[PDB]
Amino acid sequence: ERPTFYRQELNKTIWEVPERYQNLSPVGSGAYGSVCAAFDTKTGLRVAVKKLSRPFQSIIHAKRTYRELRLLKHMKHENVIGLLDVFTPARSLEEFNDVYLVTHLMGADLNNIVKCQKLTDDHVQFLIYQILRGLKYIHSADIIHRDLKPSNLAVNEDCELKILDFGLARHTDDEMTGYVATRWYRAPEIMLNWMHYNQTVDIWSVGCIMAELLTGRTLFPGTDHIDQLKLILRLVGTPGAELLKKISSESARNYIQSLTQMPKMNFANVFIGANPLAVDLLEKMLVLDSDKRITAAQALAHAYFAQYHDPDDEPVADPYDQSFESRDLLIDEWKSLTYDEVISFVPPP
Ligand SMILES: Cc1nnc(-c2ccc(C)c(-c3ccc(C(=O)Nc4cccc(C#N)c4)cc3)c2)o1
Repeated sequence: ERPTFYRQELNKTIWEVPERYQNLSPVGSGAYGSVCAAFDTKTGLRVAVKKLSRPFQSIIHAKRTYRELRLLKHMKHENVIGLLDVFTPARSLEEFNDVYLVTHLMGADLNNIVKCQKLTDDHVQFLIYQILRGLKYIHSADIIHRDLKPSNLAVNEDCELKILDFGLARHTDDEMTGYVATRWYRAPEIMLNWMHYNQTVDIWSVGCIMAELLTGRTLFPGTDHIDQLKLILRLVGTPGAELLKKISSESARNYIQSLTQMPKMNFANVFIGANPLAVDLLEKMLVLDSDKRITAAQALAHAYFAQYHDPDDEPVADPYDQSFESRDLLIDEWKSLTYDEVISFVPPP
């Protein structure tokens, strides 16, 4: 049953959405798509509506649109962005050219929180608990966020948290250059392309975020990739032979070996006054060798979270088939796959 759609121009972009969505108001714009806040009269929810930008413009864009839609349709967890609705005004595959994604409206991110509020140790426990709870879920489906930073973590007035803006495409080189938050939370192996990276890249970002919640300050605010690596090695120590061997990039390996060796610092002397259990956890997250970092499931059982940990309420995700990542398809094939996923969507309760 096709709802009735209505048309409006919001910032020289035409929005064609079902009647249920009212009071559309531009809230953001990028190469990803334009975003509007709206009121969903059907559910009574304040929602964010994203209009994808030229979703089927190239093979790469079509595959990306399919990827984003597949990912959002899968994620069903309190601490992870989920999909309330997806629609298109198209009546057939032949006229299908726009995809609109509907989610909860977020308002505030953790960037806003860290800047404008005093976070007690109890707040840090709760906020980091939820991130790890969501990441246990995401990682259980072999999904890596890759881009966790405070601006990608929405927090409501009750300090309730959702993970959003999954890394879906390489940032440009320019975007990662210089004194920029876009790089400060990245694991060094991914920042410098040391090796085939894994899901603990996300645990590294959690360590950086947790530290910032505790001190109110960026942990590794490098002025460039190399300055940042130096900030990192100063804290955690220069790599040993065992990690060196795992750096498959001969060039990177040769560079790190040029550095004066440095021991890991005392974290109690960096995080002065912090809960000793918070310090212990940071030590387990901020490990250079990604093989040896604590995982999300392991971290949830750490004594730091004794107050919030409930092993019966830390769910894993349904299996997630990402074999499409391996296919080279034509635009029209990606578009048809995307169409199927739009028309098969079932809203949550
Ligand atoms: C991959 C992937 N990971 N997340 C997505 C995704 C998809 C759709 C939406 C709508 C969103 C999304 C959800 C919420 C918001 C949001 O509430 N933005 C915002 C920003 C600033 C102010 C206001 C307000 N009022 C609202 C923006 C975007 C994210 O895709």
